[PDB]
Amino acid sequence: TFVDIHAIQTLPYSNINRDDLGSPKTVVYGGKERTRVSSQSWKRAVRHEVEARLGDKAVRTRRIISEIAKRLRERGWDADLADAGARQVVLSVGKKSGIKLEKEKDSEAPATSVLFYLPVPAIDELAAIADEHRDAVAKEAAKKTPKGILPADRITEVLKSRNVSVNLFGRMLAELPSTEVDGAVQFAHAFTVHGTTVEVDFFTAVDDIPKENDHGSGHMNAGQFSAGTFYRYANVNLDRLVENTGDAQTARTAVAEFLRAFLSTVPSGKQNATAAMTLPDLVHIAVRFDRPISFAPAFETALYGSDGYTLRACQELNNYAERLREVWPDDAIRGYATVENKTDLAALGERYDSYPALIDAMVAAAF
Amino acid sequence: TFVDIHAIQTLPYSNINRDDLGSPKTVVYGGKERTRVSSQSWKRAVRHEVEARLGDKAVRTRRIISEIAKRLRERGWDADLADAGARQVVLSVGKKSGIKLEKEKDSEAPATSVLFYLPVPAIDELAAIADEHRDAVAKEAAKKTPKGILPADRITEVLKSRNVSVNLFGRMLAELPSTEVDGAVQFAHAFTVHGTTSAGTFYRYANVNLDRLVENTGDAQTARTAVAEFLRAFLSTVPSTLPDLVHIAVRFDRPISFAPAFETALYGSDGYTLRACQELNNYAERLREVWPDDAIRGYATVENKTDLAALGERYDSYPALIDAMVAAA
Amino acid sequence: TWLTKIVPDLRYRQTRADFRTAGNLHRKLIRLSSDLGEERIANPRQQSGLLFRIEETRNELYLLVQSHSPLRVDRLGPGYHGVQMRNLDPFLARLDKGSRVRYRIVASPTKRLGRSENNTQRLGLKRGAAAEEWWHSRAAANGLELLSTYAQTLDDVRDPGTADRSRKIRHPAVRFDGEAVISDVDAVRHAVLNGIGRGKSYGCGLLSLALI
Repeated sequence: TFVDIHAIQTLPYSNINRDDLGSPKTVVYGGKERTRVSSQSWKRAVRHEVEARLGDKAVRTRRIISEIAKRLRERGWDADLADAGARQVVLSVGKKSGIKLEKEKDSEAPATSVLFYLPVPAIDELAAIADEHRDAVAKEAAKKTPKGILPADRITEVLKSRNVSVNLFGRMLAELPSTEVDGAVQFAHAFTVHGTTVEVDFFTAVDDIPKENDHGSGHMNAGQFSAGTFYRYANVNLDRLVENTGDAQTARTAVAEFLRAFLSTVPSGKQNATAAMTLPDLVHIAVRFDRPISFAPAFETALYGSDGYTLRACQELNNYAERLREVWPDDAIRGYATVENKTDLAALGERYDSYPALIDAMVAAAF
Repeated sequence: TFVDIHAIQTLPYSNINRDDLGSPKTVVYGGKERTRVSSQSWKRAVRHEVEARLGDKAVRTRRIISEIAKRLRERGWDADLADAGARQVVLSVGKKSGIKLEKEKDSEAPATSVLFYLPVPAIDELAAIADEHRDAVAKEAAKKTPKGILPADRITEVLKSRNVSVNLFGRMLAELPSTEVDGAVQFAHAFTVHGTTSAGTFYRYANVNLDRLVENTGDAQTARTAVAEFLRAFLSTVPSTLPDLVHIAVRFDRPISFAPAFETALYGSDGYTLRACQELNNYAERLREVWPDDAIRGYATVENKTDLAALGERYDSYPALIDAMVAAA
Repeated sequence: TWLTKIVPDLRYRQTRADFRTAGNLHRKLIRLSSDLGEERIANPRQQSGLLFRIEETRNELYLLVQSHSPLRVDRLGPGYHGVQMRNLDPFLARLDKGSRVRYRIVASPTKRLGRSENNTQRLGLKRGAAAEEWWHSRAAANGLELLSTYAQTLDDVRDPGTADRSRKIRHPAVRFDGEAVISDVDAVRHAVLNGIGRGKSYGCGLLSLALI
């Protein structure tokens, strides 16, 4: 009941997600440096793609007061009545003191000190419960230090509203442990299968208005770039996903769209100046009924080059999956698609023809 | 809604863009060094060509004070009235103190530490807004430390003036997040298809997100002309010859690059054009049969020897191919 | 000619010698060769004569000597005769003409002019290029190359006090690097053995090739 997905994808000379100083994130694995793409970056691209198709828009935000007030201004409330209303909706859930808010000094509504994760209809429903108590809200705004007047039970029931991204990825909320939903997809960091050094890239910004005695360069910097063949991996705990979603057909659609978004998407980090859109050169989905398993140890011994890295990495993942399969025997399902018809990958199962076909047969075969 | 373009182009024994020490920039791809041309360089040549034909002159500069003062001096203002005027136009915009400036010199007019990207009519209109308040500017110049007096609303609306190069490539301005436009064309670095440690056969790729481009420009005909001229400038221009293979594809799901096809470097002692052509073909075919999709594909070639099947229907020439693809989009 | 890699260190812990100056540096380069022949002609390029390339200057100096006389280890040197030593013939595989061979050329682009209150002087600067023209103009129709001109500073040279030993001046050196194309074998051969340019005792001149 664990849908594991492995994929070898080669990204060209780019910088997917830089560190806090420009450099690409790097691991020290098997002794050698290896540029990596953080898990949260791919998870963000994936969710934006899944929710893109499945238009649920599971917006993660802080300024919920701003949007509740915006919905109330759309529905007839005055600016001050809407703002005070939203502040009542946020202040009427937090146990013992309402939802903590960062010190607010501005003309804009305050931003909650904790990040919420909700779909758009949930915000709409909050504005609805706020609209049903117009007079009460005005009565609290009349005071100097108002308190909660809203029926915390139902608004608390609206904050617990799940979603496809909420079901898969999970939510956290310290001030409301009743709404915390547990994630069902284990997403792993993507490290190269071969040691890569970071190549500093010098670059200047030329000015369009020259002055004699100078060639006229308007700026200079140096952004750190790196290329390589990344290995990627992710697990989908079907059981907990069916628990969160509740139904099994909706769950099936969510996991199928998840796998397709996991293969399809690529982050948007400094990609405008360097197009790194690509597809995984090897895709291996396996359905395991005992425990999820990663093929990361196969890539501990870094790969030396001067040759290509796709074929060697592919056949080496094959070897490791074969020996691992014959050392931890298990009744699992295995399938793989590949963008190279040279070698024959036996241990990965039955070679499907294309990515969506593999995904269809595996999501179906998973139950 | 993604216009993808691939092209194999053999650049001769030269030095297109040198590094910070003279050497040509090099990648370490598939274990081997590969000379490369930075994306910012081709983007610069391309834009200069686009603006060349479409004479918009999307001047990227820092010394906006000097030119605003020049427009004001052409329109009758004195040297000191023009200089102080321009400084009022810049100092009345954002974040409580106007756009920050570099360490001023004792005689030369300063230059904003941030860098601007505007067309020539934008500068002209900014000087126009400065001229409508002659008395105000002169009155402020009488003080020792002047402040903003200009109507930041309209000048801020003039800084938001887009352009073909602004629409495609996008703009950024930290002190003015209201004018920040996001680019719609993803331009990739050009690396050789064979290890060289200068001549060679560079591989190039670029994407044009039609959707966002029609969003920035607004109209759809201007968008069509802008993308057509973009493609022609992408093939035509060369930094300071035509590509031996040109493949435009229109995809409705996601853009895709063929860079992984060229990861395993190609050994030579023979030619490299045919090898690169047939290998890009092979990779496009297997990739096409592994990621099935309803897309449009077209390609031109300056050699009628091979037949590239997976690349679509072989048009006769670059302008015909570009016309039929922009049309099909 | 032949090739060797060497690394000279400072004599004592107070940098009394040798890296303190350039005159002592080249002094440590000629001391290693006791026997020296010197035949001159009316203004050709000199063949006496050693050649060396400084790679890095952060570990007392990293240097590569290619010359004709055998280099001999001296005080405060490597733990052996080298770092490395071997012979090399520009005759190997003939260095076939029309075949590509990589290269690494040092230089000092200059143009001479008449200066006021002079006693004419040479000047390291000759908008839009001029050093490409200079080196490919001196670079007669033998192995043509590419021209990696730079725009920075600087190199200094002062005397340790010995007589007949150059005093204090500056000089720029351009580091061109690439892949030579051979259009004439004996011309590029003799041009590499002679050294390209004046001041062969200050690093300039040394050319090294490579295979495809």
